[PDB]
Amino acid sequence: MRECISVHVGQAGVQIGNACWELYCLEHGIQPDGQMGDDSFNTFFSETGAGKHVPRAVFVDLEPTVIDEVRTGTYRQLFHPEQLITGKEDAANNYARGHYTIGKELIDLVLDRIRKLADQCTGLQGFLIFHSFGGGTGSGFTSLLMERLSVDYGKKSKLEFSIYPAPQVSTAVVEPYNSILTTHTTLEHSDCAFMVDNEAIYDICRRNLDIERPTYTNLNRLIGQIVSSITASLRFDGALNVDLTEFQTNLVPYPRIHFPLATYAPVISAEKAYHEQLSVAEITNACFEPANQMVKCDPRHGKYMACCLLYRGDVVPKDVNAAIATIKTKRTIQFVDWCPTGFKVGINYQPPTVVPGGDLAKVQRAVCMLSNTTAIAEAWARLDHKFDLMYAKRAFVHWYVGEGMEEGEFSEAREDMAALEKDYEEVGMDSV
Amino acid sequence: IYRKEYVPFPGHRPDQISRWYSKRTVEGLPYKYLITHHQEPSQRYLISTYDDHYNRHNYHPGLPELRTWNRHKLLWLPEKADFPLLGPPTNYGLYEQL
Amino acid sequence: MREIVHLQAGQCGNQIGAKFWEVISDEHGIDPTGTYHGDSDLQLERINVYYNEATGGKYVPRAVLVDLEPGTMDSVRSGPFGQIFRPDNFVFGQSGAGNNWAKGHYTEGAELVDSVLDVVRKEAESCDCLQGFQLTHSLGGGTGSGMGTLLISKIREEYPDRIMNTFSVVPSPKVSDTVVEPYNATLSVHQLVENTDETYCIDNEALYDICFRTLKLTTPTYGDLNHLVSATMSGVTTCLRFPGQLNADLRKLAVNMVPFPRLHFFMPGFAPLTSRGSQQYRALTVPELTQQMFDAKNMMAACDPRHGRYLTVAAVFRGRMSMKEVDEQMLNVQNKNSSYFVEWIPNNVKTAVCDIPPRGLKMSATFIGNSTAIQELFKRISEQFTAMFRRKAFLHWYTGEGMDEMEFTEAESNMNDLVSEYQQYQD
Amino acid sequence: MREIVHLQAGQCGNQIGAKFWEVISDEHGIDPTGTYHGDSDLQLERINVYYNEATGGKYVPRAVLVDLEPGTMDSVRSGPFGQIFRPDNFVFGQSGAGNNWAKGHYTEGAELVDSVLDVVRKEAESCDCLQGFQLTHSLGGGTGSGMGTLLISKIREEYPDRIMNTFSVVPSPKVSDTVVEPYNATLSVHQLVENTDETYCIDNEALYDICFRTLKLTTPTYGDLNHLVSATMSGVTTCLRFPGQLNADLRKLAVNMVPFPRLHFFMPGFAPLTSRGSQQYRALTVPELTQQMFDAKNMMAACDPRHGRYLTVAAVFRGRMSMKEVDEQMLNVQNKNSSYFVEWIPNNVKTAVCDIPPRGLKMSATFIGNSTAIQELFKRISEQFTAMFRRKAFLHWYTGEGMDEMEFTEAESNMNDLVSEYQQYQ
Amino acid sequence: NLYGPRVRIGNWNEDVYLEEEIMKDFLAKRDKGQLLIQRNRRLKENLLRPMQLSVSEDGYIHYGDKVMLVSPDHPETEADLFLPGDLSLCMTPDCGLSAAQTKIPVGRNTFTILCAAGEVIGQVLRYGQNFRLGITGGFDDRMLYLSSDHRTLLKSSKRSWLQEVFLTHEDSYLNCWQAAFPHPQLRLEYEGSPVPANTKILITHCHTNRGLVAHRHLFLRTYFGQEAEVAAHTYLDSHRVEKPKNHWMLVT
Ligand SMILES: Nc1nc2c(ncn2[C@@H]2O[C@H](COP(=O)(O)OP(=O)(O)OP(=O)(O)O)[C@@H](O)[C@H]2O)c(=O)[nH]1
Ligand SMILES: Nc1nc2c(ncn2[C@@H]2O[C@H](COP(=O)(O)OP(=O)(O)O)[C@@H](O)[C@H]2O)c(=O)[nH]1
Ligand SMILES: Nc1nc2c(ncn2[C@@H]2O[C@H](COP(=O)(O)OP(=O)(O)O)[C@@H](O)[C@H]2O)c(=O)[nH]1
Ligand SMILES: [Mg+2]
Ligand SMILES: [Mg+2]
Repeated sequence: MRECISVHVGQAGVQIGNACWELYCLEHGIQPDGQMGDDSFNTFFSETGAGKHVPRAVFVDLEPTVIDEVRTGTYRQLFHPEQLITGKEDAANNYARGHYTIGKELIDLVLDRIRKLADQCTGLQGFLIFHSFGGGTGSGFTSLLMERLSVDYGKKSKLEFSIYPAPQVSTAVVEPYNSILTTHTTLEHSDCAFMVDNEAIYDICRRNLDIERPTYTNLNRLIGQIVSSITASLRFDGALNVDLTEFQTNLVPYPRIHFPLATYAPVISAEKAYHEQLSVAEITNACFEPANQMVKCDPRHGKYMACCLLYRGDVVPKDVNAAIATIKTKRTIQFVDWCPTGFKVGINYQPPTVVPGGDLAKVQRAVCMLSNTTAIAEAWARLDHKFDLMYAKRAFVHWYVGEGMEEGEFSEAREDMAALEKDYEEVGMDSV
Repeated sequence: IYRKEYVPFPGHRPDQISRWYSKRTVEGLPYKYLITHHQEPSQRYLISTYDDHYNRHNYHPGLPELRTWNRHKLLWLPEKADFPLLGPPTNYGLYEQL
Repeated sequence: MREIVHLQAGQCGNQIGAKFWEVISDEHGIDPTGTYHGDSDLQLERINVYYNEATGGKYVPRAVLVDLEPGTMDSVRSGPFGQIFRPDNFVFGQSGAGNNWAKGHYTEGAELVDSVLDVVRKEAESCDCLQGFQLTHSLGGGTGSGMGTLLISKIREEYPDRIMNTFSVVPSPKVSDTVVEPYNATLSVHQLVENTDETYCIDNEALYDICFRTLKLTTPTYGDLNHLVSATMSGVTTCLRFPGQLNADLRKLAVNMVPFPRLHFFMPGFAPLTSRGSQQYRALTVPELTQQMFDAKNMMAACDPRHGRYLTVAAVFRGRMSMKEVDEQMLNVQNKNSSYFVEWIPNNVKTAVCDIPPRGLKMSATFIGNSTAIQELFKRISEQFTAMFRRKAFLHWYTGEGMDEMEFTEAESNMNDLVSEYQQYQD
Repeated sequence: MREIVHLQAGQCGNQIGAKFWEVISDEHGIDPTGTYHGDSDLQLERINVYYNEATGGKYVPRAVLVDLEPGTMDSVRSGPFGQIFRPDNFVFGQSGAGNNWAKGHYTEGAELVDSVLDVVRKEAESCDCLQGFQLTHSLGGGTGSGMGTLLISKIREEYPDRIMNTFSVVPSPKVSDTVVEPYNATLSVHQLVENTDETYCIDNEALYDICFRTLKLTTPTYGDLNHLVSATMSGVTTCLRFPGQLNADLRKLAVNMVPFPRLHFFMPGFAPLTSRGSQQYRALTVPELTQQMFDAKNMMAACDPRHGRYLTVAAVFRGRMSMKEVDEQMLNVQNKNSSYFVEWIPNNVKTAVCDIPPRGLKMSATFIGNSTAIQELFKRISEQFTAMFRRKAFLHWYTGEGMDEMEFTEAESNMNDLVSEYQQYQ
Repeated sequence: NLYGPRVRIGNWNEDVYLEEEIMKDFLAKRDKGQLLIQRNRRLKENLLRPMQLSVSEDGYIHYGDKVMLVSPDHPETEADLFLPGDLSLCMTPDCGLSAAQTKIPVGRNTFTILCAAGEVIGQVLRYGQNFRLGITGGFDDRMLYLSSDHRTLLKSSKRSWLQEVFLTHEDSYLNCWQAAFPHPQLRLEYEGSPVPANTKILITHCHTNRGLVAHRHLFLRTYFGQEAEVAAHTYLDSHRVEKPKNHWMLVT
């Protein structure tokens, strides 16, 4: 009865949620209409007097045809057809459009639904927020949502898998306006922000899985694997179970540092997992490598500060402790002095379940890593540089200020981002 | 790409047996009585220090008077290494009254 | 008929009791259903110091199994020896301290303590006379440590004269499983020193070696390791349960060992341990038992006796055994290396002997010693915690939960006093 | 040959009677039809108390069932044990009270009392020594609150020596079912303070708490609630139906439980109440029977005695072995908890024993307690009544049927008096 | 680095010593016969003992006949949790009672009609006449009785919270039942008539006057599938008529 609610915002949030809830209906035996010993669907699914397991979540977007495609696709009878929230007009890749006009007209309907979902739940542990970090819906409407559920619901755990925009390649043109302004609001009202990119999983889909022309659907599976590896300590039994507030209180040391970084270790193809020995040393040592990390940033440039290793499957604590020891005595993995322990272990009892005909395979043991590093200041100084170039031109402000938002909010979007970089450099220094 | 890839997916049910193989590797339930067990398996071994010394009057099948000095080693063991464990354990009829 | 009440705290404590209450049940003779199918009368006479009498023969155990999450409290209820614990002696919440000493001791862990004291008062007054309390937990979490230290401060308050055994699972030096580990460890030790009479330190890393270097398995696990921890606990209170040639208790234990009311951190151990390949190959005799008794490799903590110096040392023996050979050889190990034994105590060893070994064993014994090798254990926690407290890391998960800053710097002040208390008898 | 005539009034009383007459039908061993397919002979030895006798082995229960509307009585007739009651002892009218004490005590109610008094005369005179009548109601309705008290008055006027025992379900603290319940109750105590020799306060809220904290039960039904009232309605008249060592009737309990005249409200409570999965894990010894029958969580009323001071305590223990552990563990209680027992009365507990055990259990016990904590019950009822009479709410209904406003104030008086009268003896 | 068994690479010998001791503990326990399967597969086979009932010469039911008890299908859709029907009373060890989706006699479901007041083995069972159901356990050779005591705080049903139905070896008035016609406007007139075989009847208690109810919406799980729960309660429709959930067939 230890449910945590998942809230998905924007096209990116709903599309990675389709992969996230395919697997949920896959791993727990849930045939895709709603019906069907151990385990706990009550953590993520519902019940009724007809055996049906309602996916207790909310998908909200300002684009009608994506949700309409969900209502006409495969999961029609699965999802309950008024907890999928949609609007008639999109934000059109704008912050203020999704913040002061479109957000106001649709937020009361969203908050009504999350009331009647929290009332049936007696063990509400926390919130999963799947939003695009540089879009229109995921930047504006997320900010209203964070403003409202952080005040009304008090002190609950709020974990978000923000879709961080890729550093080199990008889809939008107004991305640093949307990105900086949404992490201003969500800086003080979040507990951990797990950044993922899109170019990196495209690389992993190429070099590790031997299938070319990767699409977004082949990407959201690895996002779905990570969320499943995180949440299955509650869905399933394990040797050393790790609940949801462990990441909340045991990974971040200061209130304005909560920007950890995710990595899924055993990426491998179907023609290679019958064909290779999974070993506990080979899986967690390759997880520390910079080349297979879900945001393009070198952790060798920074220092690790806290880490959390989630193991899942045929894994013994000793092989965890032996492999985590040889990482500790390695010189090239630069580690902070004032946080000398810096590690967490979570054990689950299952192989990760594999999507039908996908690019992954039935690995018997998996490692998920959630580590926060001061090297991510390099990723945010690049967006600092891109904001400086585009705001000195006075470029494309009239779309933002002409929609109710005061131009001066562009200013405090930056000096707090200056201090947040400054706070990352000061925690970034050795003490002696 | 949503309709093409997301399939109603019949037939395949995920494995639940491999839950319980890793359950028992970590728990080690058939191994719990093999950890601290030593020498041979024995269902009955205990006896008191009064009953064998004051009531049972020591070990019956052993040598009652014969005390050999062994050909090799400097010891009169067939009173010491006997280690009396004969007969039933300490039992005098209180399981009968309970 | 002197009564011991056992307490479990958290996921560590529940798994200890899951692996301890099977040892006593297989030794006393209690089946999974509670009915006494023993093999002798000399197990049933003192069935009182443990499992309580209920009609039908059911010998329902006397243990308050507590946990702030509804996770492991179930693992026990649904296992080999799970249907034995009264289905109400289980106090399980739903939130979870979440590896934090703060909300496990002050805000969320302080609502469940009324439900435990309602249970503890319920079954500790039904006994004829209470010998004392005992509790097992880990210092590494927020449930075993947070609510365990609040519960131990309560049950000391109403019952001051009772003796108290606490089996803390101290952090490992090399491999730690928690980033906030030296926060939950130091502030637990402060609550531990004025509220206990004797404390044994258990190490996760030190017992990994024994199942690999002594018992020789490639895959040692928690289940294979908690049996070792439960072996010494069933090996300490034997003279309360069984007769013998030199009988003791938890107080003849206590008086001989701890000299001063702060220096009560001991060295647990279990003597007859060898691999399954040396099964029929080894003579389970006193020279093969006392020699391995004092070795640093057979120690259930991360301490080395070779760098420190003992204060008092102790053992209880089991089985039908003469003991001139544990009066000569315990005197030899007292005399062969006087560098490791204290000078101003003339006789450092105590001896006590029971008459029944555990089932499967013919002659067993356990180890206990007060040593200044707990010094390196506590200063390692001290150097690890002060290295993080200077930069004010993870305080807002300890400050925003109703805890002031001042008991943090009092926590280091008390432990710095205790390390200095072991400094004066180093040499 | 002492006999106890039952008088169930109101829906609540006709549902407390459905269970009592089924519980007392097992104790003695009478099947629905009315015959005796039991075993022991000490089961048909004292059937006279709560059972008459007709053709052959028929044992028609001595009960005059009363309800203003004819719906609740109808449910009973067509229920499991309904062909046992005599069809004539079912006195029901046509209109109801509509939750109005006025109607029940003045209008539609004094138009039925005549026919109900006729049957309570044909079932009382039809017996020799009558221990006394007995009523089961729910102060907070209309038939049970008004007609109930109208009968309780006109039965003490004709039979003024028989013991008027009543099991009243007082309005709950928080749990509110009827909205005009403050009034009905406040106007129905002035009668139950001067026309009963032993009244019991069985609030429904306390009942739910013993079916949640003690008897772990996810879904408690009104049958479970009714079972807990019937069980504590068979223990008070147990030494009159089964052999005993230290016997105790319904008078030898008042005599030693009602300190001064007025005070006569008692807080009941059972003893062997354990769960279903926790039923085979608890040894049922006398120690583990007093511990629960004195613990406040068990009190079948909503006035924790800790807040007060027991003026007297009873304990109709049922079971065999019980003659040294009983007293030793009954003086113990009065010795440890020594502030929850008045000092102006030396011994405060009335011990009793019935050597016949309740089917299934090996031993049970019933604690009738007169704590001055019952002064809370009335206090809340008044705090609420006074809140509505101020802004004359609903008064129209009551004032219309026929009732001056003086009556209402007179009531608040009698009540406020009892509370102060109690406070002094504390 | 991590090769498996039968290869001598690193701590091979103690891993081999794990093999024999586990193996020997099996092989000792195997040929004696104390495994769970061989203890449970003989508990299954003697309960699921293939045998045949007693066919009635007429359409009527005589005493001493080994008969089935089957609850038929219903269009009842008040709660849409619904075991598909043709439910038959069966043995339920953990001994309890339950339904089962079985139409063929398998031994644990066969019930012998015994005589409570009658004496001759061959005589017609009539409506409103007391009778006792009987069943023999697997390798027990001892008669069980279908019984149900009153509803208290100590002994009641498992899933539903109403009065249970259980098995005892003792004899009393608590294990006798009487048959009733399912039409209450014609039930009283059919008191003297004997019972037909494959027809709807109501089985009610005699010390309790509660019928054998066949709760479907609650599912019990044992070693034979989802099996519902049988209890003792009369269910009445708006027009006081016993509800579908109360009928039974003495099919032979
Ligand atoms: N990694 C990943 N990124 C995505 C996915 N979908 C969208 N994005 C990225 O998120 C950014 C925002 O795009 P959208 O999600 O379509 O925009 P929105 O948040 O729905 O807001 P609107 O444009 O107003 O509809 C894009 O630049 C994409 O690069 C996805 O499925 N996976
Ligand atoms: N010896 C032993 N230690 C354990 C076991 N399970 C957990 N631990 C220890 O407990 C620590 C984690 O404690 P935690 O689960 O947070 O305690 P909690 O707060 O009570 O839940 C780890 O560092 C382990 O060393 C076990 O089965 N045996
Ligand atoms: N304890 C208990 N209380 C009941 C039961 N049935 C009804 N009540 C209470 O009785 C009250 C209703 O009485 P009411 O019908 O108005 O009396 P009447 O209108 O004069 O017949 C409600 O507040 C219920 O709480 C029962 O079975 N048990
Ligand atoms: Mg959109
Ligand atoms: Mg008398």
